[PDB]
Amino acid sequence: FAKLVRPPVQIYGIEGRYATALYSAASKQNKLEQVEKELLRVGQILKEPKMAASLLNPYVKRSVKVKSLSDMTAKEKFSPLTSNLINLLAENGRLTNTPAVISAFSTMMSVHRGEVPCTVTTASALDEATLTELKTVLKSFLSKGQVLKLEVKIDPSIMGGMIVRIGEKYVDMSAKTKIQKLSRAMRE
Amino acid sequence: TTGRIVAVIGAVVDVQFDEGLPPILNALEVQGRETRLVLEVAQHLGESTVRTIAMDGTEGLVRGQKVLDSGAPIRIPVGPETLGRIMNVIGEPIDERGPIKTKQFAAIHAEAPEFVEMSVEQEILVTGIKVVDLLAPYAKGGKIGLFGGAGVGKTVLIMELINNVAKAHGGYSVFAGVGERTREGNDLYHEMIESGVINLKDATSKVALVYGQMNEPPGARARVALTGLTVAEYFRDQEGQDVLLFIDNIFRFTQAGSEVSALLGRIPSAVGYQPTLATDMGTMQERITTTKKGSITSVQAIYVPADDLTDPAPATTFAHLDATTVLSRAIAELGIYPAVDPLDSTSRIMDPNIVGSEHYDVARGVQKILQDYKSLQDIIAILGMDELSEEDKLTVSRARKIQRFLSQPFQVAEVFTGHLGKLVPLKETIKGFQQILAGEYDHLPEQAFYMVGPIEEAVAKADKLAE
Amino acid sequence: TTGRIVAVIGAVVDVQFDEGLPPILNALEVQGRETRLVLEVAQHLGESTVRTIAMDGTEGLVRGQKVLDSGAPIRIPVGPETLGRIMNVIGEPIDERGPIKTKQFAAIHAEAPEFVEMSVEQEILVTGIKVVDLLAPYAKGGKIGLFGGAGVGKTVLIMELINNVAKAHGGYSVFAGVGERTREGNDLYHEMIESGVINLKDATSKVALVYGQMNEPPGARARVALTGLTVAEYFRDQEGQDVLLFIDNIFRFTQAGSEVSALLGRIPSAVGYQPTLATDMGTMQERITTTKKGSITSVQAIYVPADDLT
Amino acid sequence: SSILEERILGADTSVDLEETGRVLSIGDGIARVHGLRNVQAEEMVEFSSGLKGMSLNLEPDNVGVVVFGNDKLIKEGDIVKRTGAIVDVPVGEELLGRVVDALGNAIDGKGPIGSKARRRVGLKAPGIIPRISVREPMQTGIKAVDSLVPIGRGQRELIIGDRQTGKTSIAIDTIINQKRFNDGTDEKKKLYCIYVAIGQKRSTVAQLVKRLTDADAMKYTIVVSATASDAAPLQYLAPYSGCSMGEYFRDNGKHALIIYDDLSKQAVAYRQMSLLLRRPPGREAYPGDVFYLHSRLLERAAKMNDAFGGGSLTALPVIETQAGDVSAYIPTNVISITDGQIFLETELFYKGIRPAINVGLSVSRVGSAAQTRAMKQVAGTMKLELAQYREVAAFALDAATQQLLSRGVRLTELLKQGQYSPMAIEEQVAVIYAGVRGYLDKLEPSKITKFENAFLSHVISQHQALLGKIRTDGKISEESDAKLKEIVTNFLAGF
Amino acid sequence: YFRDNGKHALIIYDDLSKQAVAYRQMSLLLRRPPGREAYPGDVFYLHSRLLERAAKMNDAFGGGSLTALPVIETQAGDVSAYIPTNVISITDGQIFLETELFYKGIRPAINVGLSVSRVGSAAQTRAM
Amino acid sequence: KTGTAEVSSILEERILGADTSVDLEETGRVLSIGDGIARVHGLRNVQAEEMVEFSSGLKGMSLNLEPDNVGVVVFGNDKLIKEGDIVKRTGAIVDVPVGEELLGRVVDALGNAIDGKGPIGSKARRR
Amino acid sequence: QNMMRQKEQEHMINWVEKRVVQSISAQQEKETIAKCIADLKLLSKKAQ
Amino acid sequence: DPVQKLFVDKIREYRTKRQTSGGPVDAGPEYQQDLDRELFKLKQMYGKADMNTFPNFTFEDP
Ligand SMILES: Nc1ncnc2c1ncn2[C@@H]1O[C@H](COP(=O)(O)OP(=O)(O)OP(=O)(O)O)[C@@H](O)[C@H]1O
Ligand SMILES: Nc1ncnc2c1ncn2[C@@H]1O[C@H](COP(=O)(O)OP(=O)(O)O)[C@@H](O)[C@H]1O
Ligand SMILES: Nc1ncnc2c1ncn2[C@@H]1O[C@H](COP(=O)(O)OP(=O)(O)O)[C@@H](O)[C@H]1O
Ligand SMILES: [Mg+2]
Ligand SMILES: [Mg+2]
Repeated sequence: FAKLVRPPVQIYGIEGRYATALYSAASKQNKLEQVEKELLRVGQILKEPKMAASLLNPYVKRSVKVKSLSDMTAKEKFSPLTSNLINLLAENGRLTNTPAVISAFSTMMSVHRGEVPCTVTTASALDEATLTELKTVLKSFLSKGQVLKLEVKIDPSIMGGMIVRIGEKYVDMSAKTKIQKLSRAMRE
Repeated sequence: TTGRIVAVIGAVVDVQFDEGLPPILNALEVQGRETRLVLEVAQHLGESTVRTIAMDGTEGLVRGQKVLDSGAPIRIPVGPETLGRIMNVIGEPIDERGPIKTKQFAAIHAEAPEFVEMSVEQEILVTGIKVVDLLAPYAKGGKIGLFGGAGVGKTVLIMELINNVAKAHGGYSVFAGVGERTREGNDLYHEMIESGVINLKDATSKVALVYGQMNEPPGARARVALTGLTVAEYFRDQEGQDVLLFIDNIFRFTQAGSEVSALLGRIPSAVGYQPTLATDMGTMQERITTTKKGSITSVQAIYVPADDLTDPAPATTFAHLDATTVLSRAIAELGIYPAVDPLDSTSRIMDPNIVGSEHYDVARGVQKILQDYKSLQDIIAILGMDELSEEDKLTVSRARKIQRFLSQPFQVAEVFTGHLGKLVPLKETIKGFQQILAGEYDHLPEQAFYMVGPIEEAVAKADKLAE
Repeated sequence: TTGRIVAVIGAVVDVQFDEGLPPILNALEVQGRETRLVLEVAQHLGESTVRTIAMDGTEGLVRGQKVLDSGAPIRIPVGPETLGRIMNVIGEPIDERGPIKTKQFAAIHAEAPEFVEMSVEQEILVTGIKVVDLLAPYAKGGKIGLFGGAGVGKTVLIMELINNVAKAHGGYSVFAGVGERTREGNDLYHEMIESGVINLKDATSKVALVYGQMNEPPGARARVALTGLTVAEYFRDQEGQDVLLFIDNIFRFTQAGSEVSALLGRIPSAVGYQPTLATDMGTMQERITTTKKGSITSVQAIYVPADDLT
Repeated sequence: SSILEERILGADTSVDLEETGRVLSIGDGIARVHGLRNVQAEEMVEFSSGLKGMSLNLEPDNVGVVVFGNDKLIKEGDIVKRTGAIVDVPVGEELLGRVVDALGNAIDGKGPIGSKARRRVGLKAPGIIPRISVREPMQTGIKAVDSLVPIGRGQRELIIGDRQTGKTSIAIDTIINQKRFNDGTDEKKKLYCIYVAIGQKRSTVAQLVKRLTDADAMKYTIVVSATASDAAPLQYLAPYSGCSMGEYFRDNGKHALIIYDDLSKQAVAYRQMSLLLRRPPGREAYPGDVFYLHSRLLERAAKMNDAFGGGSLTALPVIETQAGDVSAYIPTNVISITDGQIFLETELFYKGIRPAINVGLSVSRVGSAAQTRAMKQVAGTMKLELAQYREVAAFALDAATQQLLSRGVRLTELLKQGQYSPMAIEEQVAVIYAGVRGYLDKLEPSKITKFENAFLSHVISQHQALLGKIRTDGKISEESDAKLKEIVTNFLAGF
Repeated sequence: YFRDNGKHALIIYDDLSKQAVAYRQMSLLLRRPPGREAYPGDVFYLHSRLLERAAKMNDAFGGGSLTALPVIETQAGDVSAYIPTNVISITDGQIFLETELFYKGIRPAINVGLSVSRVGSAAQTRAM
Repeated sequence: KTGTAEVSSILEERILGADTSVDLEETGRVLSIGDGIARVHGLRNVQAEEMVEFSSGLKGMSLNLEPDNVGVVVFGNDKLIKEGDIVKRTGAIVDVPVGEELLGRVVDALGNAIDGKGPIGSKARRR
Repeated sequence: QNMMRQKEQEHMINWVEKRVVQSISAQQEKETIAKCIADLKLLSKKAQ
Repeated sequence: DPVQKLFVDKIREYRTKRQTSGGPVDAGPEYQQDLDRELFKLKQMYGKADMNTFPNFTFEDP
């Protein structure tokens, strides 16, 4: 068999398996950016109410699905890779979970260019000065080449402090956890 | 090559390679361990992924470690430098006396001898055990099986065989203890050291030892048998010398193979056993053969789970042995030892043209009378012996005398019994049983025969009891 | 929070929450039923779905019905006003005699008293019956098998034990009729009313009856024993007294557990019983003990299948 | 009060950067955790609710984590933090006298465990070189066990029998009897007992701890209780925790004794775990693994040689057989792992013959080795005489036959014993001596028990010098034999 | 319908083992977890929620009644099978019909040792 | 419902329009060998119970004809087959030689002499 | 004595947790965020 | 050491507890009933003797 180039991040399931196939296809020929473009365009196309309702009915011959998808991919002049991928999904019958596929690819593309995701959870909003200094410190965690991709979030369950997630690493400075730790340690 | 671990379930590790995969049965080294953990390939899942069985504890394996292909299957040191040493499955020495400095290694997954190499000569092997010699005469150069439940005599019997046969032997010997007590292996080691069979300061050792004892993960237990087969195959071929190969307990081979066959994603066979039970056993037992280049005498102790002889494991192994010896708990509960069941033990050299006519006739008369008594037992157990004809009473008396006379005291059971161990020559056995069948001893009591050597001792004990 | 019934397979209902799932063993109330159907959570399938076992018939459940998460395991009234009142697993009164008025509510999924709370001296409950108290004495906080089927005096013996314990110790009694024939349950109720252990007028009943009928889905017959233990645990802890707890039958408890486990799709154990037979029995039997506040003495009618004690 | 405020201070609150995963699905006691990329196999992860779990399966996309508690305290979406250490338990002498649960969390009150060292429950048994033959005797204080089926230090006996035949009682008497050694001067005879309670009623263990405390026997005992209510992955783990707490002593030159009670209720917890993992059931629904489970656990009861400290770890697994079927699956799995066995008949027990050892089937495959020489002298004769008595007891003529019957009945009456009444070795020697040499053949069998009692009272009162002579010189010399003979004759005279 | 209108009914299911077989077929084809003898987990609920409708209403509800006489076939007199025991633990008696007695003249072959009626003589006319 | 041949190594060939270069009618590639059974992708024209020949001289018998792969059974030890090996048809239902030449020969299950006396000189073959 | 001590202890801790959950609304958020940000800086310094 | 807000918070709240403990604070009747029952079981296990009465047995002879 061929030596498909391993994507940076590994995804699993049918979604991630089609996504790995597509990433290895595009990486050869170095067509990642344009392939992602056509993927995020089919993302909008397939949401069309007519196509969305037509592709979920199982009582239309699969050949009808493939013909319609070939039409809609020839109209947009998609790269041969994306047209082949969509025809493949129609043949195999997995297009019902296309949004999981393309989404996975997006993830598999972010990890390529270093968009190491993060997440911050607080009990209230954050002043832009505080948020900016937070971004500056979080940038120190990463490596060279990587760039932070922050995502603020708000929850009331945690009272004070906040919770920070940096890819895998995770630090819980909430007041909830501190209160629980104090109560357990003192009780025990 | 260099792959990376992608899953670790029990003793089954799925590894992924980006360059060429290693062919099935290869060995792989998990780089980055405090010891040597060898993973033996077994499947090719697809996606340049292989599924391997670990030959050591897989605790501490992180998804994503590096695994380095060896290029050849597990290769163990073989030669005259393994005599007196101890080896684990992957062939490392575990006796703390330095490396096994041989010239030549052997892969443990060789192929069975071809049909155009099998030898056919059959010759009786005399062991000094009355029942074995009389009813199931062992054949020199053929497989032998000791079928037993738990706690019936398989190991005391295989130790008696070790002593009798090996100590009076000229050729080499290999003891492959697979899946059995560790303290027993230590006691055997320190018992052969004191017998001079193993020499720690010379080159006059006669016995190699390989151990996969029961503390080892399923991966190791399923392959130590192959290591023993290899160490013995070498002495058979590259020396042209007679070898003795004792294995205890061979059932652990198949049991371990089934413990690590649910994880390989196979549909379980009859009793949870692997679907490949018969073929896995065959590819192993078909290398333990006497051929035209050498002669291996194999003595294998087969556990019989939950005392079920129709279990798939013993039921399958019955077809690979020349002579079987079914030790039964029913007899052992009567105190008779060795507990051999006379009417289940068989041999392929119970031929009047091989063992002569007097031997064959005596053995068959013993079996006929024991079978008659067994048939009577159903009535005897209810209507007592007071409801049998006179010929039947006489038959029962002879049958009980013979059942007792088959019992013998072993040398290795002195510490248990205290009685002195006896070797009964074959002629003495035939003579004694011929006399008991003729009726020369209808006046003695049964107990005069319990745990005695030749019939002279039986007469002496009867005299002692009469006073 | 409200989820939506996504699947309904026999007595197993799969609900889909959207904000936050309910921890396992919680009780969910299906909205839209004339009666009150309670689903007990059993698994967290993922994708915010939870598989649950129904306490009543799941006929008529649409795929989309709203299901309100109660917020705690099945909770029942455990006052001293239960005495003389029949109630079913979910706590409703099944004697059509008016609501059970109590100021206390107890969740039926508790845990065994910790090691420190255990009492160490082994006492002897005095039942007042000569043969029982001489040859086979009963122990406080101990389990007592009761063999013998019908026609031998099982019900009369149960009533006598109830009376004697309530009279010579001041401790009430609970009767958890797991897998109870409706005919036999009604007969027992009327025998008790006649014999005075239950009294419908003067509020001096000595028995709290709990009935898990034989026509209820397995998910209900497997939990009624826990409702009985909940009431009796109240009488032990919050009222500090010895209690009697009759369980007729105890085999039907294990059988109900077996059917529930099969429904959920678990590999049956040795002889078709659930894999969790040992711990299913342990969690229940281990709450019948003599702690430092009181004791529950359980008399468990036992049926031996196929006359096989193994 | 302010002590509580101090309790507040000194609590570790420093936050750390730690890997984490998110639970996907919890049910059947196995959680599926997503993430945990750098998690080792058999690692100990910790859920957000304070629970602990063992990382069992490392599948490519998730991690199967067996929860060591009630899986009702685990949601979906919870957070799982890897603690970066294979499943560990605390070990040391700080545990002696403490009732720790399967993970070393004291369920005793009495403050926390002040342990400073941790072992891995999943260690490996000693190889073939470290071990040395069993040499020293383990004194059970039970006449039948100490005389007929002795035990050594490093041996792993089995106690097998039905419901309520006195297995726990033998275990407890063995634990209690070690009190005398654990007070003497030499550390070479001190035994540090351990007792693992698996799948047992919690009240039973509470009363057992109370009894052990009455007999002052908790100064050295550790009770590791994974009782009936505790989740299956705790009953499966408790034996390994106990075996580690014992391996600590064994590897630090001391002597330990571990009593798993029962091992038939660990294999049931393991069967639950497996069947809930969907593994293919085998014979009796047990997984094929159910052997390796016990073999790996009981292969650690070793006896290290002097070049490895010289410690030892005796093991006394307790198996329970339905209807006394010794040929069931688990009983034979364990009968082929151990170095002996003590069969406790349920009909001898119902005859009042307690303890109910079935001396016909009981055996100890180190036996005469590691037995006090005095007991050997006295008890070899008893073994032969009991053998002869059993050979003939199938009907109840001549002088020798009736003599065998009478002597055997006397010896059977002599071997009975009472609960929580262990006897020093010299006392057993004296009693069995008075029994076998023939100074009881005239006394009625029914009185043999009473005699015994009275005799002990006399011997322990007047002739403590002789018993000290026997104990010090572990052998009955000729002069000692004569003194014992005259003592027995004189005492019997007063009847 | 007759029970709830002051009338008395008597329903005879013949057999209730074949309803169980039909239900088992339905389940195994719907792919529900098999269980013992391949019977789903509801072969008790199935029969219990059927046989529990044989009642005797009190006068406030009409006084009607509904008896039931489920018929079960046992293979080789094996009454410890799954369905036979399920339906034996639900009902108020049983009338065993052994064939050994059938062929030696005793017809109806009602084995009167094993037969029982937990209701008993409470439902017998004073003369009988 | 994940197809066997829905691996990435195959979907990639499909995606980048390269499947046309290889023959997927009278030839296939071993997706997964293990325990003596090969799954083969290709061989769209292989008959049921037809014999096929691996790229190492080993033969097999295509038993399962599933929609996307073929379950082949190896008449030998699969130690030599590797993922990606080329399986090529033989064209004929599995058949064995016959005749009077076999008389007195210890032939193998497939008709190959294993007595070492030389090849079987048979003429006709029977399914 | 022992019973009273322990019971008062648990009651005290319940009252104290009531007090802390009440006072958690107190405005210290800014200094809290500052100190935790500094702590993040320390963690990152140790990360490399 | 004081920088951690939670430590100082607990410290000050407990200080307030100590000063308010001029008498025990926030008993609540539940407190009294619990005292009643637990003391009742305690004395019942022990006996009906006084709080602090030094008694005697007033021995006798056979
Ligand atoms: N040596 C003895 N002498 C007299 N009675 C004994 C003796 N040993 C045990 N018993 C009695 O047997 C009863 C139960 O024994 P024990 O609990 O030790 O058996 P067991 O096998 O541990 O029971 P289980 O295993 O079911 O807990 C006890 O009440 C005890 O009094
Ligand atoms: N020949 C014999 N004489 C006396 N006793 C024996 C004899 N063979 C076995 N036994 C007894 O039976 C037990 C069985 O042990 P062993 O045979 O070593 O293990 P296995 O279960 O593998 O057969 C021994 O410990 C011994 O007490
Ligand atoms: N102590 C007793 N005195 C008089 N009759 C008794 C006694 N015990 C049992 N019986 C009789 O035995 C019969 C058994 O019925 P009962 O025990 O009430 O139901 P079940 O047989 O279902 O337990 C009763 O009708 C009763 O008349
Ligand atoms: Mg053995
Ligand atoms: Mg016990």
